[PDB]
Formats: sequence, C-alpha cells, structure tokens
Amino acid sequence: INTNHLDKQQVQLLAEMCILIDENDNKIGAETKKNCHLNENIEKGLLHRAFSVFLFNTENKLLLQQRSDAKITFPGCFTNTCCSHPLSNPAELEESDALGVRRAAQRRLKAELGIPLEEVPPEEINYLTRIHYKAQSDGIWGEHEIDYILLVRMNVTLNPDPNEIKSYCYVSKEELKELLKKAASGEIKITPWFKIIAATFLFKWWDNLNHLNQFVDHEKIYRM
Ligand SMILES: [Mg+2]
Ligand SMILES: [Mg+2]
Ligand SMILES: [Mn+2]
Repeated sequence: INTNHLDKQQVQLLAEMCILIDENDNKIGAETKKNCHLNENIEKGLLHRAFSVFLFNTENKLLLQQRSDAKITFPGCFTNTCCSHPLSNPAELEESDALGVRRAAQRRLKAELGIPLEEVPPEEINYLTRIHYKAQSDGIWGEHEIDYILLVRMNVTLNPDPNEIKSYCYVSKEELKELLKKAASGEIKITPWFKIIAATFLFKWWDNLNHLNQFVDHEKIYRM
C-alpha cells in the first residue's frame, strides 16, 4: 500500500534493511523496515531486532524525546532517549558482545539527536537485557521486536533533527512519574514499549545506576 500521505524523509528510511529473527533472537533473514512494520506482515509472524537507549546525564536525569508528527509509527509520543533497529549490514549484524546493536545506537543517537559519535562510543553503552513485545500504532502500522535495552550515563551536546523529534527534556524520577500520570489520564501519549519498561524495569535501574550489574541478563528474553 501507499505511503503517499506520509513524510518523505521518513519514507526513504523505509527502505532500510532490518534483521529478521526467530523468537530466540537468532538471525533468520533481512527485510525492509516498511515490511517489518506492517501489521499484515507481523500477523504472518514477522519479528525484527531492535534497541532502546535510556540516557541519563550526571544529575541522573533521564533524557526523554517526543517523536515528531512525521514518524510513521507512534507520532507525537513521549518515549525514552532513542530507539531504532540494527541494520542488516556486517557492521551492525555483529553479535560478538552485542557490538552490532551498540554501533546502531551510536549511529542513531547521532542521527536523531545530533550527539557526536565521539561522545557515546560503543563501550559507553551498557546492554542490560532484551524484551519481546508486540504493539499496534494504528490499523496498518505496528511493532514486533526483541528489543535490546541500552543504558548510557553521559553529559551530551544536543542538536536533534526536528524531522525525528518534536521536543526533548531531561526528567528526574519524580518528573517522570508526573509525566506517566498525564499519559495514564490521556493528556499526553507515550509509546507502548516505554510504558512496558517504565512499569517494569526502569525505576529499579534508576535507583541503582552505580550498580547496574545485578540487572545484566544476556540470557533471558523477557516476554511482554
Ligand atoms: Mg527512533
Ligand atoms: Mg565477531
Ligand atoms: Mn521496529
């Protein structure tokens, strides 16, 4: 179907090749971003690899973004720092130490937020665990991913792309709770994966930013 009612820069990105995985995060093929995000294809079992970054500054504030109205899935939605997909190329397919996803994150942090690659090298990105989830944006578009959860603690310089991001802000624990109450009462919108992680893992990790190890689980894929 017909992507003419949609933003041109976003549409171009639909040609990007994502990693098709089985339910255990083993690579099984490669498919365009567009096909990976059609509900019709997700209903046929299509599942791709993804990542979510949560970036805290040195005041321990979480950087949140609001997705531009240009985004094809979940526009206008408040969400964690940066999400995307590792590309089906040899740089980002690399599975040794989840290096391919961490490289993908660094790349998207630069593309979405204008964060210089040097400010967040792949070593500064802490891969915690993975979550499997399925969620619809509308009738046509949706998500089905095993999402790599990445944490960064870094003071960064921002110049975000207005095509990707409507607004952004750093929040304290209490300010996010306040924001999550506005979401629950329909005053703003949040993405389904951010709701999932906020309800389940986020505040536990947040309380323990110095000791993130007890949370590192590279074996278990959490099913939400
Ligand atoms: Mg994104
Ligand atoms: Mg290797
Ligand atoms: Mn996706």
